[PDB]
Amino acid sequence: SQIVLPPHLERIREKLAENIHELWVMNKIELGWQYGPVRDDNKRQHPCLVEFSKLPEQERNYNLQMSLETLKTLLALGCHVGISDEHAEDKVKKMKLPKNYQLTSGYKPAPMDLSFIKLTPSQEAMVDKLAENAHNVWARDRIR
Ligand SMILES: Nc1ncnc2c1ncn2[C@@H]1O[C@H](COP(=O)(O)OP(=O)(O)OP(=O)(O)O)[C@@H](O)[C@H]1O
Repeated sequence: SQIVLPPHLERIREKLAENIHELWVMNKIELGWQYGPVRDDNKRQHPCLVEFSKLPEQERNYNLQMSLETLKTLLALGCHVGISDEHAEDKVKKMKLPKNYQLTSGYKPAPMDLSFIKLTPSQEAMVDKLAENAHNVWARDRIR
């Protein structure tokens, strides 16, 4: 909470929050899950697969806030803020997946394919630390 976002990282915060609900629904569709009227895992139907508005707005807001907390954790571990270029921010590419893996909504099936992006071990350990901190947050939630 003591960490405050710089305004530029803050545009990127809301924009990547939209990117995060996109990634969440895309993980949901990568799981090969089914969409239905009722929110039951046992009968294997959930209407939380298509877009953010189809979700409960409070659930989407909590998704946004946990993405915000995840990037605040990224800041807390002390990552130096870096940006490639302004074009890579104004215009992001839209990879197309086949129709089978195409989302029912109008969003791009994924931001861009994992082949061209190789993530360095410096941030690989960074993600591990994110994993421990998220596990600790869930654990204190269970303790509460
Ligand atoms: N799919 C979701 N992922 C994360 N948070 C969610 C999700 N759906 C609802 N929430 C929000 O999270 C809170 C409780 O749901 P949550 O998913 O955290 O619980 P859970 O999966 O039953 O497990 P735990 O209580 O251990 O977190 C509420 O504020 C709720 O609005």
